[PDB]
Amino acid sequence: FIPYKGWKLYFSEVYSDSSPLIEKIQAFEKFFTRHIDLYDKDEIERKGSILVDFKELTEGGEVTNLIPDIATELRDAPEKTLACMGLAIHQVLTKDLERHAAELMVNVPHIHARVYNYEPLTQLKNVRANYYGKYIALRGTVVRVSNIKPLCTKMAFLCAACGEIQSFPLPDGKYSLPTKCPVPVCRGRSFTALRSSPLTVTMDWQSIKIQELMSDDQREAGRIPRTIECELVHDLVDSCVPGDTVTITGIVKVSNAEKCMFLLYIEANSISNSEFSLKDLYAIQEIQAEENLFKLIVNSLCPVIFGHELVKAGLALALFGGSQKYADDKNRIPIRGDPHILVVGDPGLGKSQMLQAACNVAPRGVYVCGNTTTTSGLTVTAGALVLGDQGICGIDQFDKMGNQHQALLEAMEQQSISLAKAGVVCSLPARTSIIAAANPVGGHYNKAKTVSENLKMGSALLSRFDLVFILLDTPNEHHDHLLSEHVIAIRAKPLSERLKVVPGETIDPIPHQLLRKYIGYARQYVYPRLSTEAARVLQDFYLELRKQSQRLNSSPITTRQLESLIRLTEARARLELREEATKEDAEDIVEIMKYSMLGTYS
Amino acid sequence: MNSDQVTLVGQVFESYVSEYHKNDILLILKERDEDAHYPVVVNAMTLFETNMEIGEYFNMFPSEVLTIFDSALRRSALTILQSLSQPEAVSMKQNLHARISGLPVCPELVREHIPKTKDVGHFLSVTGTVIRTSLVKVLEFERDYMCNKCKHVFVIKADFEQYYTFCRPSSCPSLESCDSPTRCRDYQEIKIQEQVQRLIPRSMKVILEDDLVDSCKSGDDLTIYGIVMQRWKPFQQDVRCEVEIVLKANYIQVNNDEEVQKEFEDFWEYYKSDPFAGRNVILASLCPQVFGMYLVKLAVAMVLAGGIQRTDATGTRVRGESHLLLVGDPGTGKSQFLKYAAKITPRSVLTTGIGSTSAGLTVTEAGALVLADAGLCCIDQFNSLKEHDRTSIHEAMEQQTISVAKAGLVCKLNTRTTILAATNPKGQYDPQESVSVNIALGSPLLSRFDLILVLLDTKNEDWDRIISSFILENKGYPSKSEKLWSMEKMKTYFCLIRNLQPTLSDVGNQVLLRYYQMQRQSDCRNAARTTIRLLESLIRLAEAHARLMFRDTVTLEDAITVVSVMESSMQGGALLGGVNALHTSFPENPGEQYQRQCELILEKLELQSLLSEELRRLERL
Ligand SMILES: Nc1ncnc2c1ncn2[C@@H]1O[C@H](COP(=O)(O)OP(=O)(O)O)[C@@H](O)[C@H]1O
Ligand SMILES: Nc1ncnc2c1ncn2[C@@H]1O[C@H](COP(=O)(O)OP(=O)(O)O)[C@@H](O)[C@H]1O
Ligand SMILES: [Mg+2]
Ligand SMILES: [Mg+2]
Repeated sequence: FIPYKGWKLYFSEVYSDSSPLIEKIQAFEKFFTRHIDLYDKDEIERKGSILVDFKELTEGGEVTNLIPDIATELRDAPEKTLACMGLAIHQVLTKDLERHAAELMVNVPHIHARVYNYEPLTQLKNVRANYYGKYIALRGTVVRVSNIKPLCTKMAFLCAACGEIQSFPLPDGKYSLPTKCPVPVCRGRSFTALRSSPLTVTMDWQSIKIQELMSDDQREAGRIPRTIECELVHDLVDSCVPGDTVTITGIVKVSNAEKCMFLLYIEANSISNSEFSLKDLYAIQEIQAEENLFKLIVNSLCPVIFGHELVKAGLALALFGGSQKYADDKNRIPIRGDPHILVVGDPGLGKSQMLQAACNVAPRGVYVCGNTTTTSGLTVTAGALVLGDQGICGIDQFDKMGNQHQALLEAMEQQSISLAKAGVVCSLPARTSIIAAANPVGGHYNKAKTVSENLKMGSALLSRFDLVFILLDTPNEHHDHLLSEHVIAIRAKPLSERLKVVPGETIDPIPHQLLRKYIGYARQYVYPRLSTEAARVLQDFYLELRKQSQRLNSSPITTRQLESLIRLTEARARLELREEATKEDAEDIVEIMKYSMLGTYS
Repeated sequence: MNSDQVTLVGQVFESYVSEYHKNDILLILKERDEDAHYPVVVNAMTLFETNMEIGEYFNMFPSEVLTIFDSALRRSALTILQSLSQPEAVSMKQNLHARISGLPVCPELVREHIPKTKDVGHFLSVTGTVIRTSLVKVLEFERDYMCNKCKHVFVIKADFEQYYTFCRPSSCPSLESCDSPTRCRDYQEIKIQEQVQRLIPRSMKVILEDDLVDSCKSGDDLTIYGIVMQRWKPFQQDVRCEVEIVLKANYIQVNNDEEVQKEFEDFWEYYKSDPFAGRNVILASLCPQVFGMYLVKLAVAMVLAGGIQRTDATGTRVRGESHLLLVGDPGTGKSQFLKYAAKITPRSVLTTGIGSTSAGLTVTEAGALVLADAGLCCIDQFNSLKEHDRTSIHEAMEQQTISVAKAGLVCKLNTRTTILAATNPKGQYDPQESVSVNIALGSPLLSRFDLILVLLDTKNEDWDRIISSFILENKGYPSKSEKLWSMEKMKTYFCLIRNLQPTLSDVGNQVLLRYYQMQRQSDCRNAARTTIRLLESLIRLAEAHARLMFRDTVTLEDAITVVSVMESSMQGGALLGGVNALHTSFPENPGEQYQRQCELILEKLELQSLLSEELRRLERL
């Protein structure tokens, strides 16, 4: 007589028309009845899941009209509100199937409820005691995916005296005993296991560990962010891979027997896969609105250091990056789309803070010395290169390495790294934009020698880098006076003068906090490409460069420089937020190139 | 089940086994021993198509069918023994078994992935490798314990689901109200890991029983037709019970479409008048991201073609593969060829070289050469490959077998792999001072490599412009014609021509013999490429060229091609001249060039009696 046939599978209680849940049942069943013609029948029939969006419930429909206490009821009652979804879905599907069959029996299985898009993001560092049995939402990554192992929830028992076996709903995988059995009459007991009947049901299981991101609160303490475990129940699993960005919503429960000493873990209820605020967008449009965007971004990376315009311009070009080419998709053989810059010069010129600032202004960065690391450190043993994926991994004291030189040629060029244990496959991606700074072999670099012997580098590693700036320290008069004035005041046309600041004006720098949010927007919403006009200049430059330097003595010029020029011309299209290649765009990568090339070998 | 159903099923199996399986049962009867074990192999598709009812009754309860078939085999054996004419060299045996095979190709019965929890009681087929192996052990089955308080004995059995334990009975099945080890079997434990080629995969703990013991090996492909069941564990109060998934084996295999063919004969029947057009089309599709460089692209295909192994009777075996090495200035495309060839070949391992330790190049655990059996391992940065390791590969590169007795174990392993190498010419390269001087590699090692191609960058004003336009204009595949070829087509092509076995001829070998005799001393005979191993490779390359053109009979054309290619390989000192590999482009017409090459080759080496026959053949086509 009960309209809901699947009552036994659902809530285990004697059917009485007195519980307050009935009104919610009708409200939810009406809501699902009106909105029924948008769901694929087969997917729900096979894998029980109704991806109900919380925005639709929040839209002020009959769900709130009949009862306004929906958010409070959901938060306070984890299961009572949640299983009403399953009740309504089961009833609506079974009545639809009955109507369809009658027009032209039904044993539909259990359907789970899935509620996602929960707006108040209660992040970690705030769930200690109070958040017990309260529906919340999380956000993090995955690092500890484990194996599978089944478990039982409704395994059956044997009966005493007469027959009428039963299928006691054992709770959360904890063995118990039926001290009473309903049956018709007489005594209970019947304490015997019958783990062969089809009454027993099993389902999968999993365990996931989440490490919460950098977020904010950049404390100097080296305390790792707290980690909380996750548990997948059914129809899930194999939905995650080590390394993601996932949002998880689920009930918070307390484990046992890690003895009244327990820990905290979350049972998952819905999983998503893969954001800037409106104010962030407004700010980036105002930043784009500046009349001279290149000066403001090249003279704000590090304001303490005076001078060295071209090196800072090169660092700014490196920070953005270029485009990735996936030509010939069937085989691809992808080519890297990031530059690599090495700085060599006399000591005392300050080539150790232009890199610290660059590392600071980055979505993901890492700074490592050249003496505390070995081949096992830079490479995989998780090396420094892996941690600097989609970022910069600037290395200091490059020249002093003498044994790890031949350890990164494969990594930086192949755009991937394999296992270091006999090379038995198991490759992992490693995208880096290595920036290195070093000093000559004999301290100060004399001006009357050959370039090759003053660097202690072979022809293989010297050609990989796009730009190798050479800096000199000469005793001028005006420059030293200005530098002394600046360094005491702190304690109280070619592409070289248009960037220099004439005293008598304000060049107020952008805060690094705002500039950090700019690179992230730049690197994932604009894909530049070369234009027909600009390619002619690069081709002409390559043609007179090769024909001139093929007879003289210098580093051999391979086809790598042609690709590097394209990469750097693409680089000067993401700083201004454009997708083109103007003639001036290609002309600006010629003057910079003439600071390690021909313009310098003399 | 119903009473008549099992009777009809048993009748069906006994009729089938009596009609199609007389020879095997006759052989089984005529064996020594009385009660050890004896299996019978029976196909499934034939009996499935014979009667439509057996399949439905089978693939829903795959438990009673095996017992029914065992009973049918027993009654068939009894009937044959009764109707026997030579009751002298025969023996009756009480232990028979069933082993079904030949399952259909339905998608839900040939699943490659381990079931999660949904397949319990379903007959499945899985494939994979072997990792671990247990020891041979003996179980106890049935006890027939002493009778207490009653008379009739009890024949209680064991249970598989409880790790082979015995439950104490108390309710006797006696009619009245009165209610109160010379048996052995076999056992083993094996772990199966899913293959990665057809995909990290997890492991399957398969359990063997009876004759299946001592029938599998660590490191081989397996195919088991077994049932999936669950194993429990003793219950503890207020804890999480543990379960597991296992696979009881019922049969084992030691295994290790005409459309594709019809397309291939269509392709190499259309190109009948011009035979070299097909070869040009084959070579053009190799690494199509690079312009020009005909000779190196032909050499890569020839090396990847392979050869045949020929082992002598008693102990010896000779090499049947080939190896290649490239030298040239940086920025010519060496890494691209290795990367592209690492994908076409079914099994290949990519390693860094100097970044690879001694555990990979040799045995430790499996390294790189042993792990790349019947494949191709690419080698990079050969300049300073840890000289000890660089020299500890002479055994395995030439004898195709490692022979190590480290720590007093005496273990022997097989490794058959074609090695591709590319190293930088340390020091400024010179036209003179042959490779042994520029790269400074030992003469013994600079003899096992078949072809050594040298790449040099020189002064030109045309190739630079062409390559600049190629890079800048992004003109992928300038031949806009839609011939191309897909990567899967190339993979099938190079995975199918490995089955042909060409045979030598008489219009062939004479040319190679005369060439070798002439080259053995012209005026300098180089210094290391004039040993006996030169002719051992001149045959392996000429044979390999014949397997790329869909035939099994070597002719004059293959010999001429291989001689020209290998003569061009030897830089500097030669008998015709040296041509740079990079400055080479696809000819517009290959027939005229082939005719000119044949006319040039067959004059100074006196085989003019064959030139007339060759020109007569070429004219009449
Ligand atoms: N243009 C400059 N303006 C202000 N300070 C400078 C400048 N150039 C160098 N310095 C000073 O030099 C120091 C950096 O030394 P540096 O040259 O990086 O050492 P190394 O040569 O070992 O890398 C800084 O503390 C900085 O105060
Ligand atoms: N013909 C060509 N067409 C296009 N690109 C080429 C060509 N030849 C060389 N290259 C470029 O040169 C690079 C090959 O470098 P390579 O010489 O293999 O390095 P290594 O000397 O370390 O082996 C490739 O990235 C490719 O883009
Ligand atoms: Mg420093
Ligand atoms: Mg290389």
